[PDB]
Amino acid sequence: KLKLSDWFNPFKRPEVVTMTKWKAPVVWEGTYNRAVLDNYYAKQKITVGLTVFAVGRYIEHYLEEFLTSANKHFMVGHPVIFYIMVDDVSRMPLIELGPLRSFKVFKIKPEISMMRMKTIGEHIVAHIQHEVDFLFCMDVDQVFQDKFGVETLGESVAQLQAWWYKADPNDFTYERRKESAAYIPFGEGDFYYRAAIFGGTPTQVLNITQECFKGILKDKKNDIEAQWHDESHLNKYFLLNKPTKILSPEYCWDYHIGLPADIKLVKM
Repeated sequence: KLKLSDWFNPFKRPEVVTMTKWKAPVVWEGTYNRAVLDNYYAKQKITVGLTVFAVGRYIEHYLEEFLTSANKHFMVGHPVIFYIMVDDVSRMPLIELGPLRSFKVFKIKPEISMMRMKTIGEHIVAHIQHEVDFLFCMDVDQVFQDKFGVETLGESVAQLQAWWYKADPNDFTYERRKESAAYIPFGEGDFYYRAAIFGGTPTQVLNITQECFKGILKDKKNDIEAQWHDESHLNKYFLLNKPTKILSPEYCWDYHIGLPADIKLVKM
């Protein structure tokens, strides 16, 4: 019986959001008790999955930085399977993994980013749902800078792009054309999440992906194409299906200093 008060204490970061209306916590540095959490999840023997996609140019410029740092910082102290989806199984490096880590590489027709939603679901059903309790999907052009632990585990986990204080939903770059499924009306929405990271339990992540791919399809099948590809649909999704856990910007930062705990370099 894990109480939100066993590992989380919102009063540790007053200047930021730590609780969303639907009572879901917003994880920022110093608000989580990872030691408590490691004790907890260890008694259940959980395994965390991470699916990264690298195609063409990305494999040479990023796949390795990802895996290397993911190995040193991702869910350390827990079994973790790394799911590598690439278009060319030979350009992909094989770094040495540490205790409790393993990978599984798959070849994918480099037929786009939106089409990734489909493959991700296909595998959750095919095998991921059986091998891990939670799953995180990330952009390859990222680098972990510090421990990204179980304090990020959740049923439905979303990444905040940024934050301020009451932000006016009108200035979020949601999809505004009503002909799109990613459509979010002005003066509405809670936060603007990054597609660069998002996770949850295989079942939940299958709904996230299955839901987006369908929406992406509709717009594909209507000549329209949502503003920020995946990010549009994904932000439309956490609007209808409020995530159960939100990670602060300190878990997918664009720049490089402060306490990032993971950085999005996105093509240098």
